[PDB]
Amino acid sequence: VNVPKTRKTYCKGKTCRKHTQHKVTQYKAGKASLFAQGKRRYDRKQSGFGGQTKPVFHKKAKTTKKVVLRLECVKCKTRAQLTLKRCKHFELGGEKKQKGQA
Amino acid sequence: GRVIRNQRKGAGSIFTSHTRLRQGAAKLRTLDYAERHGYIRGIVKQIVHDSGRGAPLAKVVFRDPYKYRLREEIFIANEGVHTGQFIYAGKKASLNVGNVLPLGSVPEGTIVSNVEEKPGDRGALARASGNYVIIIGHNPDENKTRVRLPSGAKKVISSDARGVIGVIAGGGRVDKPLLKAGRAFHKYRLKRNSWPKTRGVAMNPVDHPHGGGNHQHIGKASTISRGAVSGQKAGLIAARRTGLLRGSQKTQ
Amino acid sequence: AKSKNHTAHNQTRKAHRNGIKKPKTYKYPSLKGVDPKFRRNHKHALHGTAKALAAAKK
RNA sequence: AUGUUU
RNA sequence: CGCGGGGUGGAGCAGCCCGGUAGCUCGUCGGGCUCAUAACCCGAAGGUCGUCGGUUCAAAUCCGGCCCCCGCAACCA
RNA sequence: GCGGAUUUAGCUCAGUUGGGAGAGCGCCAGACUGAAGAUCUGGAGGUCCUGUGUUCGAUCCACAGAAUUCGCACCA
RNA sequence: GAAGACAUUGUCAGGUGGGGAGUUUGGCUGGGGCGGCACAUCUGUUAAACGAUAACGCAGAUGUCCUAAGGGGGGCUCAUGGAGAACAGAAAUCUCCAGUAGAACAAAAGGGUAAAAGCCCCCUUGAUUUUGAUUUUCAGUGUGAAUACAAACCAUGAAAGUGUGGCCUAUCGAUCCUUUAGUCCCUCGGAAUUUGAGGCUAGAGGUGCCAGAAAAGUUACCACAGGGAUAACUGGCUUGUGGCAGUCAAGCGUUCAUAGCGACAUUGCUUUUUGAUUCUUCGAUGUCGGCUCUUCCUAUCAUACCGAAGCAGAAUUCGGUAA
RNA sequence: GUGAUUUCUGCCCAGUGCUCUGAAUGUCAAAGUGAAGAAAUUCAACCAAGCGCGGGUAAACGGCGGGAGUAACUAUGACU
RNA sequence: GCCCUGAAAAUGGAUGGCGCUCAAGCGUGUUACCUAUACUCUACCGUCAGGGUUGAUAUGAUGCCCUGACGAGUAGGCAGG
RNA sequence: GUCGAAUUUGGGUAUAGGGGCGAAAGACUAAUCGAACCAUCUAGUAGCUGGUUCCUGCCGAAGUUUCCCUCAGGAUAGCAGAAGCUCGUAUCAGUUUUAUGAGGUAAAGCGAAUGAUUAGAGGUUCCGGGGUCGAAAUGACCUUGACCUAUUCUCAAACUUUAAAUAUGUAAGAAGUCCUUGUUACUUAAUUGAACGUGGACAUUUGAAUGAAGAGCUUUUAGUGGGCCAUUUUUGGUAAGCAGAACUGGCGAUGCGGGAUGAACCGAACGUAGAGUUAAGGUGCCGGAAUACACGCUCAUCAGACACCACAAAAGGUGUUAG
RNA sequence: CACGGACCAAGGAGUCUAACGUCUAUGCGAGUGUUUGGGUGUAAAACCCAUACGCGUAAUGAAAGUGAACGUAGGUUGGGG
Ligand SMILES: [K+]
Ligand SMILES: [K+]
Ligand SMILES: [K+]
Ligand SMILES: [K+]
Ligand SMILES: [K+]
Ligand SMILES: [K+]
Ligand SMILES: [K+]
Ligand SMILES: [K+]
Ligand SMILES: [Mg+2]
Ligand SMILES: [Mg+2]
Ligand SMILES: [Mg+2]
Ligand SMILES: [Mg+2]
Ligand SMILES: [Mg+2]
Ligand SMILES: [Mg+2]
Ligand SMILES: [Mg+2]
Ligand SMILES: [Mg+2]
Ligand SMILES: [Mg+2]
Ligand SMILES: [Mg+2]
Ligand SMILES: [Mg+2]
Ligand SMILES: [Mg+2]
Ligand SMILES: [Mg+2]
Ligand SMILES: [Mg+2]
Ligand SMILES: [Mg+2]
Ligand SMILES: [Mg+2]
Ligand SMILES: [Mg+2]
Ligand SMILES: [Mg+2]
Ligand SMILES: [Mg+2]
Ligand SMILES: [Mg+2]
Ligand SMILES: [Mg+2]
Ligand SMILES: [Mg+2]
Ligand SMILES: [Mg+2]
Ligand SMILES: [Mg+2]
Ligand SMILES: [Mg+2]
Ligand SMILES: [Mg+2]
Ligand SMILES: [Mg+2]
Ligand SMILES: [Mg+2]
Ligand SMILES: [Mg+2]
Ligand SMILES: [Mg+2]
Ligand SMILES: [Mg+2]
Ligand SMILES: [Mg+2]
Ligand SMILES: [Mg+2]
Ligand SMILES: [Mg+2]
Ligand SMILES: [Mg+2]
Ligand SMILES: [Mg+2]
Ligand SMILES: [Mg+2]
Ligand SMILES: [Mg+2]
Ligand SMILES: [Mg+2]
Ligand SMILES: [Mg+2]
Ligand SMILES: [Mg+2]
Ligand SMILES: [Mg+2]
Ligand SMILES: [Mg+2]
Ligand SMILES: [Mg+2]
Ligand SMILES: [Mg+2]
Ligand SMILES: [Mg+2]
Ligand SMILES: [Mg+2]
Ligand SMILES: [Mg+2]
Ligand SMILES: [Mg+2]
Ligand SMILES: [Mg+2]
Ligand SMILES: [Mg+2]
Ligand SMILES: [Mg+2]
Ligand SMILES: [Mg+2]
Ligand SMILES: [Zn+2]
Repeated sequence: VNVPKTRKTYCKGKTCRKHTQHKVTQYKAGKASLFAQGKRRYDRKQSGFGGQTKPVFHKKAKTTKKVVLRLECVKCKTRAQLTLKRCKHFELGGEKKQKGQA
Repeated sequence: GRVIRNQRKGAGSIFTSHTRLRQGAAKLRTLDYAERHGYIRGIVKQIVHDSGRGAPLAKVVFRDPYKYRLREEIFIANEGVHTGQFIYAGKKASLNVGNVLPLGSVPEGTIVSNVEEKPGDRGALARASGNYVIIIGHNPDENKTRVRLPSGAKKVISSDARGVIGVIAGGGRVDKPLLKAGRAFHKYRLKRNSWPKTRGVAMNPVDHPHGGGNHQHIGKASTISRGAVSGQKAGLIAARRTGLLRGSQKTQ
Repeated sequence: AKSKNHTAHNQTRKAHRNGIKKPKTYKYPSLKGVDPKFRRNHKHALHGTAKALAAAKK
């Protein structure tokens, strides 16, 4: 799919609360941090003897991930998240469809 | 899931050496003042068979320099050594067959046997029948003697280490075919319980890595890593190469 | 071993043993899905009606 | 340096 | 996910290691030498450097995303 | 019988994204030779395995077959 | 004597390590395995005109695709056929006429649609925010999908209106954990500030066995609980297949259908074939073949007596009574 | 491992093993080092063996092709 | 229509058997008759329901009495013994 | 088989269970070996098999929905019992009638759409054209078509204009109807409308039939979650006492009379007895009941003799009977 | 022609406990529970008892926290008595 940027859409920033311009980027998960309580608990459980102590997922079935748009209001910097349907190719750039061309 | 035969050998229950009929450990004299500074003369009283050993042993009687008595020593007889022969052992003994000399005191090219790896160890190298060590040179500074071992390996030994001039008697022994399972039986009856050998491929998988299968076959490479563990080291351990050897040996 | 997959056999008999009961209609039915604007105005209309009827009971 | 048959 | 390395004429490589600039061999074609062939000799044609963007008085080169190949290492929904 | 594959000028084959039926070995013709072989040029050669449908057309997008083959067909 | 702050030894860390330890190694299934997915789903039919409705039924389809192929508005009308114009024919571009949709609407099928839902153009982000209600699946739980409102902010149009993704029916995902966004709100419990961490609300990283364990084989050395809920034997149903027998009569039989045969068709019988099924037997009906022995059936090879012949004799063939 | 004697033991190191090389060489743990921070900590560089890179090895495990045209009858192909 | 040919299987056997021929067979019609734990009436047992009766000698008011209807049963539930 | 050396054998000794030992069979290791024996953990766990102990009375099932690593199990809903509770002018209903909807199956249709499908006819030579001329053009014909026109024979689960029967939604009143006018922040141009109201009027039939051991309500729990059979509709299969669905009735869970016999068929469902009458089925004898009555048909050297049901077909016969 | 049962006697299988749901009976009732313990005793009994504690009388929110009358504790409809 092809999604444009700058997204005139609703903002909840408590200052706009209205339709404003939103820059669009693709959400990225972010590095899993140590000292998060689940990671601390998992490391403590994995220490010592006993082997792997929690499931490790193997039976993968999805061939796509759900694209998430991080939408940033250009005036108040408030961010919103929009989920798109599953797609195999996602582009943020332009090159819109041109009709009647050879 | 069963302990294999080469693992069971280490416990030494039925795999110990059959030493009842043996004449005693074959050793040079204790390296003492007489051998360190001059020489000592002994007499070959008997040349006797040693059970489990191809080479004959020589009983050499010396005089105890510190107490009035005789000290019998069990040397490995070199070829040409005879009863009633005077054996001379020490730094100042002559270059004659049967004499025990420090490796540094012999010229290059000398053929010695029962050679000590370290001075005073009373003999470690070239002890089997027909085997011998070749002196190939000396390093008088930081005194060392270069020798060639029966395996062809070059070794640097202390020049104070002793050896018996000549070749170990009983050579040519392995040239005669045993010709008989009975002769192999009587050979190993007086050495150890290492015969006969069942092929691991003729066993079941529980007994050996080579066991099992609807045909007798190894199934995986018989060359086994040096870092493998006990129960895995069956076959050709840490083999550099395999197959029929063609060409010349002594890689350098 | 395969087995039966589905049947509605005996289901009507089971349902009619305790009978099919009509759903007990009530007057003043619930206003659950009623238009919330109408409900909001209805609350104020009923409040005003109650206050008028209370004040007019002299 | 090479170049096949009659 | 991480760290790296590689993509250059039809084919195999250099030039990249800091911009002075696209080259070497095989291959193709034309001619020459030979009675003829190969070698040989003289020419011509062949990529503009994996795709875009970025920094440069004038970048294949330096930088950032992306496509493909390989090695190692990592794995709680 | 199931799971697969391939079917293109006489032979081996490349097509293929809704390009366009083409290349070598064959054959023919002309070169060269005294004449052959070898080479070097030019040409023809299919109604793309058959029949029916969907596309603007179609090996190629696209249905029912046909032919050639590979693997499996086991526990009593 | 050698050796020397190196070996060794202790701890941690990386590699190696079926030598060994523990465990696992789906389900449906006309037995199981192989195959397939009927396992989560959608269209038409089966399906018997409310709804619901099964089979490894039938014909197919889904894990995508689309910043437009979403939304609004305007203008226009499509497939096809006929008649016309240089190159240009049978397909190019131009013109008219007819044209109820025979086109197109992303995909499978069904439905729907003509001043439109189709084609072209213009503007846009309603594919937005908040949390409820409702329909299908249904336990009236979840998830997915969808419907109608409310409270905002927008888009479009002159406007009425329309828009909370795709004209509708499929196109998808719990707990825990991680991560992001928001509220800049609560807590870190002796009191504070700043980092950090934990909370609340909303998403994402996924379980396709799709209400969602983390999982390779082999056993002809085998074990246990069971199962006739289930295969391998007989028996029972059936008789596709096998075997056997009829009816017609185009033809063969030199002529001549029927001496003997007999096509194209069609009606049967039998359970000595092999299938189909799984009703009996898995706390056990001894599982091939041969040997031996008795009896039974007749669809009769021979023998008895006969009828018929393409029966001169002989031999033979067809048939009847006959086991 | 094979299994008296006799006669031999052919080709293949691509795959899986085994083995030899080693600071030219990518990846690479703990400890240690540097930077930032108020610190927890984060990042970076360095980074042993191993793997990778290069070589050897089959009396190691093992493996060791297909199609069609062609010879004064047919046939088969020495041949290509 | 009935009958016959078509019409062949294995232990000896089956309109149930015997047997039956203007049937004791087939088609049809009319009566009479036989008998279920079914129907009708009555009696008794129990269950359920609706009632009457503390006005005493009435010591059994969960008692006594009146009326009507009902009674199959695995798994299972409850009650009285 | 072997019998003078890998010989046989006593005693001593060593090797002990994931261990030993094995000239190798997974062999032997005290009748125990693909991991000995003994005791304990241990009454190990078992969705699996077996059993589960007195009587009577009343009520009385399910093999179905959804979910599950689920398919021999469970949860869930349903069926059932018990306890009851609130009332009982009464409430409702596996039913009809009236009024009003919905459906796309049976049937029907194809000179109606789609898809099939048989044949002839007439127009298309500008029909696609070919043969043959035409010196050649389709120009003259012969004519194979390919269309068009009007006909014609036969069809559709995934075709249809039409369209049943059965089944199915709703309504048949006091929670109704009618008249006047109060509230609102909704809505309207507007007391305009919407909803909820105050007040007033209408009881014999308060607005069809029939019935009503009453209606309504609540809690909590058992078992069940293998089903099978019959008529009818119906899918796969040649078919099946096969396999899978729909409605109902049954068997399971059910005795009794009949079908000789039999889970399902017919009749009828059951406290203990008496009497009468019957059902289905029977009345020669077995065997209770007419060798009854009446009209005909049949002679079988395999007659025939009551549905389910225990079989028979095509084709034939101056047998006989009636047309 | 599925399994157990040759016979008989005796034994022989839904128990108790901790914590609970519904229902019922009893006591008290916005309170309730004496029995941890103490006092007492005819001594494991019976009798008596303080302070606590549990549950209930308040909920809601993750939490900080806040915390239940406009009204005759409301209006309308039905409602036994
Ligand atoms: K652990
Ligand atoms: K093996
Ligand atoms: K291992
Ligand atoms: K296993
Ligand atoms: K048959
Ligand atoms: K069995
Ligand atoms: K190799
Ligand atoms: K190799
Ligand atoms: Mg720790
Ligand atoms: Mg650790
Ligand atoms: Mg050997
Ligand atoms: Mg051996
Ligand atoms: Mg063996
Ligand atoms: Mg092993
Ligand atoms: Mg191995
Ligand atoms: Mg074997
Ligand atoms: Mg079932
Ligand atoms: Mg010549
Ligand atoms: Mg293991
Ligand atoms: Mg299975
Ligand atoms: Mg329906
Ligand atoms: Mg429009
Ligand atoms: Mg869905
Ligand atoms: Mg709107
Ligand atoms: Mg998710
Ligand atoms: Mg979290
Ligand atoms: Mg603290
Ligand atoms: Mg599931
Ligand atoms: Mg069975
Ligand atoms: Mg047949
Ligand atoms: Mg038996
Ligand atoms: Mg028997
Ligand atoms: Mg016969
Ligand atoms: Mg041999
Ligand atoms: Mg070889
Ligand atoms: Mg480190
Ligand atoms: Mg290294
Ligand atoms: Mg007959
Ligand atoms: Mg009779
Ligand atoms: Mg009669
Ligand atoms: Mg009676
Ligand atoms: Mg009473
Ligand atoms: Mg009863
Ligand atoms: Mg074996
Ligand atoms: Mg027990
Ligand atoms: Mg009952
Ligand atoms: Mg699961
Ligand atoms: Mg069972
Ligand atoms: Mg339909
Ligand atoms: Mg029809
Ligand atoms: Mg069950
Ligand atoms: Mg069955
Ligand atoms: Mg049962
Ligand atoms: Mg019955
Ligand atoms: Mg009968
Ligand atoms: Mg009688
Ligand atoms: Mg007939
Ligand atoms: Mg039987
Ligand atoms: Mg049993
Ligand atoms: Mg028994
Ligand atoms: Mg007893
Ligand atoms: Zn904003």
